This record gives sequence, C-alpha cells and structure tokens, in this order.
Amino acid sequence: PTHLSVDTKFKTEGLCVDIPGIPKDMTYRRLISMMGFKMNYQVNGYPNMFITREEAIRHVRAWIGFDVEGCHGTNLPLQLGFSTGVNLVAVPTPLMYKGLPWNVVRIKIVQMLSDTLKNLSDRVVFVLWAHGFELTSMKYFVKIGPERTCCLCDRRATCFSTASDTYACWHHSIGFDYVYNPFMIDVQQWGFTGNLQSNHDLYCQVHGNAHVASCDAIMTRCLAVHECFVKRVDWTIEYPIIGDELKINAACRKVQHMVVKAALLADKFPVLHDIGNPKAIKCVPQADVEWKFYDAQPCSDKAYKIEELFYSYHSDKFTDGVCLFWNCNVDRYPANSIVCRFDTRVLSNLNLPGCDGGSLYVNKHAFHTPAFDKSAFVNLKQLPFFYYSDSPCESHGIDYVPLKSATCITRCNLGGAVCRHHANEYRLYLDAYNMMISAGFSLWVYKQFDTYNLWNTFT
Ligand SMILES: CCN(CC)c1cc(C)nc2ncnn12
Ligand SMILES: CCN(CC)c1cc(C)nc2ncnn12
Ligand SMILES: [Zn+2]
Ligand SMILES: [Zn+2]
Ligand SMILES: [Zn+2]
Repeated sequence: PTHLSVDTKFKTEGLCVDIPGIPKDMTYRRLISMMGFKMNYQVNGYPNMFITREEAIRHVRAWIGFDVEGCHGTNLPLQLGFSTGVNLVAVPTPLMYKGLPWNVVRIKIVQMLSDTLKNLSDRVVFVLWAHGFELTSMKYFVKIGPERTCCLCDRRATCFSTASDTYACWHHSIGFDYVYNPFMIDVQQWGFTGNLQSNHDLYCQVHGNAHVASCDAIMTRCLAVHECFVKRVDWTIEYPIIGDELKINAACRKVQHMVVKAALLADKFPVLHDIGNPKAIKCVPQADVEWKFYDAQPCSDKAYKIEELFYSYHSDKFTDGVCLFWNCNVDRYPANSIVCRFDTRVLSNLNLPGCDGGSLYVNKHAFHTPAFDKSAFVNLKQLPFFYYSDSPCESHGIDYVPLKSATCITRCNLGGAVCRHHANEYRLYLDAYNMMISAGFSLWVYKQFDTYNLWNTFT
C-alpha cells in the first residue's frame, strides 16, 4: 500500500448538510465521479485525487487549506477561501475580493498557488474539513489526467492552459487558467467529534473565526499540522532540499563551536551542562571542561518548563558552570546559559506556518517549534557577533582587500594588522553567521560574557 485506493470508504456525514440524501456507503471512486471527474482507469501516476495521511505528511510543503461557503438546481455565488488568507467570490452568471465569473477566478487561483508553492513543492495538497461545496466547486478550476511534465522545463505539470492547450509547473504557469492533477485530503475522515472550530480551538488560540472561508481554511490546515506534527512526531521522514539547508546547517555547527569555545576561554567554566538532543556530540572536543550530557527531544507542543528539566533531584547543582541549550526550547533559561533559539516568526521557504503561534521548520526533517517568546531570555543578553581564532597566521594557498574590524579576535589584530588567512576566515565566518541568523536562529548568552576577555588568551 503506497497510494490511497479509490475503493476505500469515505464517511459522508460531514457532507450531508450541503448534499442532502448522500449515501452513507460511498467510495473515493464514487465521490470523485460525483465531483464531476472521470478517471477512466488510468494508471499514469495519478491513481486518486485523494491521498493518505502518511503521503500528506511527506508533502506538508504543498498544504493549502481550502474552504468554500455558499453566499446565496439554480447555482448561487461561492466564497472560496485559502489558508494564504485569500477570499475570492465566484458568481455563476483577511483579503476578500468581489464576485467575478469562474473564467477569471480560475486565473487568480493558478497565480496564487503558483506564487505560494513554486519555491516549496512540486504539487498542491488541498487540506479540507469537507462539507460539500469545496468538493463540488473543484470542477470549475481543476483538470485531471495522466502525470505530465512542464512545457518549459522537466518539473511535473501542476497547471493547464485552455488558451494554448499546454502544461506547466508552478514556475512557468503565467496566464494559465486550470489547476492540473492537484491532491487533496479530508481532515474530517480522521475521526473527530464536533465541528472544525471546536477541534481547532482545543490546541490553538492564535487563529480566530472571523466567519469567513479563509478563516476556516487556515483553521483546517492548522488542525492538520497539530495532528501530524505536534501530537504525532516523525523524525525519520526525509524532505527534499529546496534552499540553503546544507549551508544553514554547516553555519549552525561552525557558530556553535565558535560561541561555545569562546565562552569556555573567557570564563573558564569547570563544567558544561549540555541539554538537548540525545544524539549530540561535544561541539568543542579539545576543551578542558567536564562535559555532561542531558537528553531532551525537540519539544513540538509547548516549550519545556525548566522546573521539570532541572529540578526533582547529573551534577544536580545546575547553578555550577554553564548550561548549553542548543535548540532546546525552555520557558525561562537560567542566567548561566548559552542559547540558540529558533525564531518561529521568520519568513522563509523552510519555515511553514504552524499551530498556536508555533511554526513548522522543514530542513531535512520537520520540526514543529513552539512560538518564540522574548520573556524566555530575561536572565540573558543578545550575543554580539564576534570571530575568534587561535590558529597560526599562515596563508597557504580569490583576491585581498585589507580587513579592519574590532570583532576579529586574533593575534594579528591584537598586533595591529589582520593577516590574509584570518581575514579570509573572518569573512567566511561572518557569512556563515549571517546565513544562520537570517534562517531564523537567535543567539543568547549569560550577561557577564565579554569578548575583551578573549585578548588575554594571546601572550
Ligand atoms: C442541487 C444540485 N446541485 C446544484 C446545481 C449540485 C449538486 C452536486 C452534488 N454537485 C454540484 N456541483 C454543482 N452543482 N451541484
Ligand atoms: C447545495 C448543493 N451544491 C453542491 C454541494 C451546490 C449548489 C449550488 C447552488 N451551487 C453549487 N456550486 C457547487 N456546488 N453547488
Ligand atoms: Zn516548468
Ligand atoms: Zn490555529
Ligand atoms: Zn592572523
């Protein structure tokens, strides 16, 4: 079982207010046909418009919450809502647009999905809390058939144009009018009691219900993210490389070694308490310090309470030496800490919107992270940028412009003139540092940390 069989049963109770008299016994095959689609027994890579929960999790970057509400067999106007916050009104003749015929609405839909998804995914997954109008509106903006490739490139076709009779991916679909071979999943099929708002509001106080289609579409995708990434966590699942993942990760390791190495040199802590990933390795293996590890998995729901991580009886006295919380999200860090906390508010292709203020950070694996809280860092300060090196000044070998910086903490800078080697390493480190900060990571340190203490490690 790789795909969802079209012969799987579909619970239709959620659909019977918009579709009165709908059979209780219904398959995906019969539902697809009822929606106005003919699959014709085609095995060309598109076996079902509906997908499994596991396949949906593998394609989280493609999720677009979708909801349709009736406004007025005589067709009436529909409010189409998307988790992008867009509301389009289609007439059959937060951003909400006036009523226009489907021929122009479908151009808008293709533009919106293409701009939203071109840098995230090779497809779209419509996430539903299916009541009827959304499934029956799909025929007006969706075309299906064999799996195809783009006319302008090698990516899979996600759009279709009736003007040119051609296919395109999200990058080459300017002016296209039809969504081609989309995927969809109905959250209501997962076994739930009560309406969408009641289930969403159990875990999220951030998304309100301003009684608009996009509000429901947003709540839908949010509840789906909570079920698949907050309550259930799967760190085995791999995700494709779509950006700067490798550079961001390489930067993180360089910044960690640099910042921890300098803390141990400036304040000579006898012991370091490394709290976080159970698979963590010594980030400064040559350091003199007594390195003690504590296992805590990435918290995906609420940030850890320091009272449960530290107290209840390890040195036991965590007040001795320094605490290293490298991506270990706690509610209030102790004053003797070195902290890297991901800022969930960051705008990027790796960071997807999440549940209750949190975000879904997708870099090789999916990590639902709790909402960034400035109050977690009251006992600390923002760690300033600095580069430190004790390596010999020796070129061994891009051209050269002389480096003048107060933050290049090297023997050559102490001696009044930065050597070529330390200037190259400084600029490479600053690049890695800016790369990590812009990816969303934030660095915090114990208030007594001072890089002035690093000059005397040169004599
Ligand atoms: C009351 C019949 N009507 C309205 C025309 C329906 C019913 C269904 C199941 N799908 C539909 N798709 C579009 N109209 N539509
Ligand atoms: C209420 C029945 N249905 C299907 C759920 C309808 C009715 C009307 C008037 N327009 C529609 N456009 C799409 N579906 N649809
Ligand atoms: Zn293309
Ligand atoms: Zn929510
Ligand atoms: Zn030097």
